[PDB]
Amino acid sequence: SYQPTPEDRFTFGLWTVGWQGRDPFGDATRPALDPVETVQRLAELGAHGVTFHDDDLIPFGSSDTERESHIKRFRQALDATGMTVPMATTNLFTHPVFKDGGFTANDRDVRRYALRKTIRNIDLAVELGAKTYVAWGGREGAESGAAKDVRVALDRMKEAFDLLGEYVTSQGYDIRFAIEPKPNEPRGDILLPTVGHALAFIERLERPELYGVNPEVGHEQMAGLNFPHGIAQALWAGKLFHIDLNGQSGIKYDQDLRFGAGDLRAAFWLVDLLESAGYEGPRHFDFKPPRTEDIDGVWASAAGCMRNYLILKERAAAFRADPEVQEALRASRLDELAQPTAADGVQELLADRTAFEDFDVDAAAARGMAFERLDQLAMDHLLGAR
Ligand SMILES: [Mg+2]
Ligand SMILES: [Mg+2]
Ligand SMILES: [Mn+2]
Ligand SMILES: [Mn+2]
Ligand SMILES: [O-]
Repeated sequence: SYQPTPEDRFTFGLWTVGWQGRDPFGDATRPALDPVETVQRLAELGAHGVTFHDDDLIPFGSSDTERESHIKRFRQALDATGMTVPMATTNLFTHPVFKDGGFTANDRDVRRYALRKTIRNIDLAVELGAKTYVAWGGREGAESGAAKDVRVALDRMKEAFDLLGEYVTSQGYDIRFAIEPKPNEPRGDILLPTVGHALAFIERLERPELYGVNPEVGHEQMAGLNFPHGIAQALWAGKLFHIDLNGQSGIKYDQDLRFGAGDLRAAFWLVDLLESAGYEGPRHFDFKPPRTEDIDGVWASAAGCMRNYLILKERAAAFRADPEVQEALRASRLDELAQPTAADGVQELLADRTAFEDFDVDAAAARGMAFERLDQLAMDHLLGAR
C-alpha cells in the first residue's frame, strides 16, 4: 500500500535530496551527491523524474568540455532509468553577483548576464524534455525602502520575461514559464510575493499565455495564506503550470519540510483539490531532508513525500465518494453555490421582489450552514475513523 510508481508523476529537484545541510547558522552535514546517484536512487523509490537548476547539474564556471561531460553522464542516467525532466530553472540567487537580483538588479550589466544565463539553460531544458521553465526571483526585492523603486523594478521584470518569451517564440519552443512566488527570504521583501501578485503581473506581459505560476506550499504559508485557496485561484485562472509540494510549520523561515509535514489538513485539502480538478502536471517536491539526517534519512524523507501524497489521495477520494459526505455537501448548499446567481440578468434581478423587497432575511439567516458536521466527516476520513 501507498507504493509510488512512475505512473504517479512524482518529481524531485536535484537540490532537494542533494541539499548538504548548510543553513544560516550551520555548515554542511552531508556530502555532495552526484546527480547520477540521485537519478538512480529516486528511480528505485518510484519517482517519475527530476528537475534542476543549471548550477546543480553543471558546477558554476565549468568549461565547455566539463559542461558537456556533466550533461552526458546525466542524460545517460535518465536514459537508463526512464526518469524524465519535466521542469528546469536557473540559479539567479547563489552567486554574489546576484546579491541585488538577477532580472531586477540595479546594475544593468547584471540584468543582462541574468538573461544570458537563463537563455543558455532554457536551451538545455528543452533538449532534456522540460515543458515548464521555472523562475524563482529570490533575490528580487529589498531590505530597505529606497534601495528598490518597485514600479521601475516591475518594468525591468516585465522586460526580462517579455525578452524570454520572444526568444522561445523565435526558436519555436513548446516550453512555458512558471513564476514561483515567495514573500521574503533571502530578501527582506521579495517582489511578486504571492500567487496573486504573480498572476496579476503575468496579465501585463506581452504574451500572457506563455506564463503561469509554480506555487510552493510553504511559501504561501510564510504569508499565513491558505495554500489550497491560492491553488484554486490559480486553477480558476488556468495558470497552474507546475506545483511545489512540501511542508511548513507556520510563519517563519522557509523550512521545506517533507510533504505532509507542517499543516497536514492543508495538505489534505490540497490533494483533494488537485485530484478533483484533474491536475495533470508533475507532483514536484521542493523539500529539504532536515540536516539532522544522514543519507539514509534523505531517502526516507523523500519516500515519505510520496507516501503522504498517496495516503492523502486515498483519504480525499474516500471523503468525496462517501454518500454521507455527498449528503452533507448538499446540506451545506455546496450544490447551490454552483448555480448562477442571476443568469436571468440585471433587469430580471431588479424586478424580482423575492430578491429584496419580499426577501425574508431572518428566515435565511436562521438556516445553519452545517459546516461543522461536514468538516468533522472530513476529519474522520483523514484520520481513517471512516
Ligand atoms: Mg553533474
Ligand atoms: Mg511576454
Ligand atoms: Mn521553500
Ligand atoms: Mn519551490
Ligand atoms: O524552497
